Amino acid sequence: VSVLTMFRYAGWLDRLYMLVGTLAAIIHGVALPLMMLIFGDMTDSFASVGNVSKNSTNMSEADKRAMFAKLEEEMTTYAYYYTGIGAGVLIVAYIQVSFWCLAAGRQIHKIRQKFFHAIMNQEIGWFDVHDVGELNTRLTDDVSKINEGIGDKIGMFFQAMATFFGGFIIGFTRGWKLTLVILAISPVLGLSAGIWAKILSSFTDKELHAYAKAGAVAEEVLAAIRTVIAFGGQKKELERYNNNLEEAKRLGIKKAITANISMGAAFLLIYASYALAFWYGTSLVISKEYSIGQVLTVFFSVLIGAFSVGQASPNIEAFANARGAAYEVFKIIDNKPSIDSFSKSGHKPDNIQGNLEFKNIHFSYPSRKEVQILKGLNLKVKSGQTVALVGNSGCGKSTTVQLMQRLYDPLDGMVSIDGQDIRTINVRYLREIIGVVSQEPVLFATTIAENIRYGREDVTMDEIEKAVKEANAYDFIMKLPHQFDTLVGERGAQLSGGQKQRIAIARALVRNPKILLLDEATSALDTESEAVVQAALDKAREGRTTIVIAHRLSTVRNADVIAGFDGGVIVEQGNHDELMREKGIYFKLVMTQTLDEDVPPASFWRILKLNSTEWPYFVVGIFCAIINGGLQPAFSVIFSKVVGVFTNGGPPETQRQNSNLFSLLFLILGIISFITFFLQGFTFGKAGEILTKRLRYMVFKSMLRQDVSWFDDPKNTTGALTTRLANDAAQVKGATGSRLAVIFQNIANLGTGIIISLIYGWQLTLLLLAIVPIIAIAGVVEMKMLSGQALKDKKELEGSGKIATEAIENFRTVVSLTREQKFETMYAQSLQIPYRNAMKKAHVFGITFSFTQAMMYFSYAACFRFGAYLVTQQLMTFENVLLVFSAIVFGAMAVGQVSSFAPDYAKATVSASHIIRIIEKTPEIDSYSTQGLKPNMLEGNVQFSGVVFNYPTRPSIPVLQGLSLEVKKGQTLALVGSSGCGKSTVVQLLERFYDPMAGSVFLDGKEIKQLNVQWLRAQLGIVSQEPILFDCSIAENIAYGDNSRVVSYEEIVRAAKEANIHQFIDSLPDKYNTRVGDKGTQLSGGQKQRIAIARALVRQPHILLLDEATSALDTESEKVVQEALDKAREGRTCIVIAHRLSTIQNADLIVVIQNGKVKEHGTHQQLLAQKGIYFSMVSVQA
Repeated sequence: VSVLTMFRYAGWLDRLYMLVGTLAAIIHGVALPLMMLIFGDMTDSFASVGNVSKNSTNMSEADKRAMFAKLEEEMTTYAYYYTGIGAGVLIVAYIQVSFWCLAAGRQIHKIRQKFFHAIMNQEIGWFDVHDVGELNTRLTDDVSKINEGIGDKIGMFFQAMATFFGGFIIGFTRGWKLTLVILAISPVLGLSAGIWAKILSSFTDKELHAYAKAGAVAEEVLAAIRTVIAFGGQKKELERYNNNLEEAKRLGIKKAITANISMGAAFLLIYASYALAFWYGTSLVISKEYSIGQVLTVFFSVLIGAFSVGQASPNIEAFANARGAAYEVFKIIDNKPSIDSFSKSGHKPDNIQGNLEFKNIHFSYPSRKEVQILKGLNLKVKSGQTVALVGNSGCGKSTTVQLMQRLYDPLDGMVSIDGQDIRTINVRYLREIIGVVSQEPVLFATTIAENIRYGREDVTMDEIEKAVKEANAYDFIMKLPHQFDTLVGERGAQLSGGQKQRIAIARALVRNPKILLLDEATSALDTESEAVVQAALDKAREGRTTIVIAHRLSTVRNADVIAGFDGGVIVEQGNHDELMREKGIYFKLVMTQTLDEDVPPASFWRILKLNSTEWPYFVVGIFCAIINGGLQPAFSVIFSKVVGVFTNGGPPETQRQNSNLFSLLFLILGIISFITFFLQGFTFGKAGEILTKRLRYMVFKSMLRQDVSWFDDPKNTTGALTTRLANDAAQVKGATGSRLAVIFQNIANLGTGIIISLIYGWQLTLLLLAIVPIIAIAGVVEMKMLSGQALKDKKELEGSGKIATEAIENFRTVVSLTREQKFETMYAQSLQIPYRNAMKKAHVFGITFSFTQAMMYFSYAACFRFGAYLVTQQLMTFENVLLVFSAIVFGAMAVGQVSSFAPDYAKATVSASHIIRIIEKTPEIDSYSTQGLKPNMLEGNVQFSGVVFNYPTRPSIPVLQGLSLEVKKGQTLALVGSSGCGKSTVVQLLERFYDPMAGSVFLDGKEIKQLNVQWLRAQLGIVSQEPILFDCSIAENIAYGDNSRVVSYEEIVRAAKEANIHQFIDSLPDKYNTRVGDKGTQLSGGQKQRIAIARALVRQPHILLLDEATSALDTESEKVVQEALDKAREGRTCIVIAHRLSTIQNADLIVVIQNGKVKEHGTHQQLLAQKGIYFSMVSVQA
């Protein structure tokens, strides 16, 4: 029902070809086991031939007769085999792909045209509800899924089952025993894969839990970067960040350890079962003689038949996820629930006029529970007149204008256009008789001529001319270049808003409506253009019956009748003078109103260079990958020898050889493969593991040892920094992971395959590699064209989608309604191009897959053809033919693994490129010397002379210009300024966060410019507005080690004693040992600040700095901190920039700073004697 038929709906001839393609899909899937049925038949005769060939040791020429005859007979069969299947698989392939396009093409185009139509046909509803953009976003993403759902995936789906159901048919008929054995190994292989999901999901969350700590430390620190710098607590965060990484790495290796155990064991159970299938498969031959090895190989193919089921599930998942998502929204997608608007029939008034009538209308907006904005209404406006409505709290008048256009059916009552109800008449016609001017105009992106043409489809520029000329819009447009053909670029913001609205009036003027609706058209506009547009409105009035709502009473003066609402409740009606006479609601208002990243530059091999530099030793891991590499072909070699000697060899000795090779297939793989895979995994695993440490180490420290506009004023963000730490280290981990993987398969194929390739007849080698690279490139060139079409497809619908998205985001198109079909008209022409392109890719995708399978039969052809014929012609052998199959599985593991790790090499390379350029850094200030920290430098007399400053934004109009100050030791230097900066900046420059553009600053008289960065920050009293508390023990919070300073219990006691935070310290559990409770969630600012104060006097700075410390606070908290602050200072130099001028009254030197320029400076009463900026500051303080 709703699930399937509509998903597939219509398509009369489409449905017919849909089955033809389906039909063609079956015989395609059927062909593959039939192709493998052939493999047994050729095996059978060749085996019978081999049995007599080893059986000779007497006659020779006899072996030259019959054995070659059968082979020649087989050569006769060979030709009809690849061809019979090849011509078959070629044709039906091109057919099954036409399903992917031709069926999908007409369906989607049918879906698109109705969907795009039904949306505009829902009318009011989208404004009533949902997302109106996020909605039309996902929905168009959903229709994209349909192409994946109704495409050849289904054709592929039937193909798989044909190999599945059709595959097992042949198996069971030719025996029921091997099936069961194969049926027995299915859950076991599913069991091992079950270990995987448990391991992956569990180990991911652990690592996530581990790096979360590393992430959390990086989280607050990078936010607290300004805090840590001043106090120089970097090296502690340094050590911790290494500690969390140490744990995150150990969970990493165990994941790798266990993973390799699973992946290793997973393949064991495959090869063991694979061996077990043969051992019981062989036993039915030697002592039994039922199978000649036909089905034995064929039952293996049933596993290949079983893998198609594994290939089937995604296609089902592709269909189902397409089905479910589409049909549920399909109910919304299609039809026209409508039934308040529609498009059609109804009554056409020819009366060419109508007195507007509103009668007892009770209405509510579709917000449901929201109260009725309008409860009852009575308004009747005579023809030719102009009625004015007004209000206060908002809307309720706007409702009356909205209902008149029948945009909302009233709950009770009726609105009568002319004498008749509005609900009888055709809506399309109604909209045309109603012009509407909204307060905020909108212009579609087109010429001004076209935006008017959107008002009425059939029109000529003469009417366009007369329209604007009467609307006085004909001035700015002429001066404007391109004239009427002038486009409106980048949506609607180009020109003056007043001109925009004026055009909208001209648009409504072409409409020549018999009703005119003005909603606050004059509102939200400059005073000058208002009078201009008003005149246009005035010239748009007097000729047409109208109703106007705005908040400008100047325009209401000339109205014939005014009606009060104030919330939508009707009260007064009549002429202006009559209203003012009442001195009512009207009169009352009148007098009252009188995050992305990744710059382009790449690595270019510097990766492995820096990697090996950071990778101290690992030659055992890769060498282990090599011995495992050459291990793979041995399997392909052993099995080749098994059936090889089984095919060519006599009845004697058959048991031992098969027995000997069977065990060999086990121990060479099962014993060794598990070892080497786990052996390498422990190596390259820990390799990537420790790389994750050193990198993130050498990054975060390279990040912390540099600030300088990467931190102070970056265009970046906290998330952007953390993101860098995550992806980069994770990617390069895969980069190295891709290295060993390739080298592993490299020797596995190139190295060993060649050795095997070398023992061929040298033509067989060439002929084989005349296939594999060609089919590889053929598979590659397909991938390019595939994405090439996919991208080109996305671009075409993009332009169509944008102009589509343009329409739905603009809901005002429905008030004119002229463009309803007109918009869908352009979309049709817009959608017409991908349609032909869909037809175009039908042929393109059709030929690609066809050619892909065309190389398949050609491969098996040349394999057995040349394996027969000339080789059959002279010295036909059991070898070199199965070695071809060996070279194939090497060609299969090459493309599969290499192309898989190809994009892994990509994102890593890019991510590595970022992390490399970042780690180069620009260390700037770390240690050096620059000064000797003289014993006479304690003092604290701070000099400022001719200091100018700007934070690193060049044309930012620097806040400091021509600034000079001075402060004596042991006294408070007060500071006060307007807002923002120059307050804060002064304190910042003393931290030497940024060296000023010009001038100099001195502390003992020594040059800060030439002073050591560290020691300058060794004595500082910095206290911010809202102090950031690191999550840790408050005791460890109270004491932040400046350099060597150990946590001192007796000291932090004095800290608490002075900071008056000892109150909380006295009581409460754990006392000093109390954690902040998840980012200090249990404490308020006053408490936090006391601790910050305690942090300051621990260091015992000779210089204290208070940046708006008491700015956020209240009541006793303000006084108790001030008590601490006052007691914190007066022993040493301090600078307070605080905005509290009531508590500044005790200060030694108060300084008035005007935007970089100190205006007045001196003691309070002295400045108080003066007048200027400062006295005003106190005057405004009240």
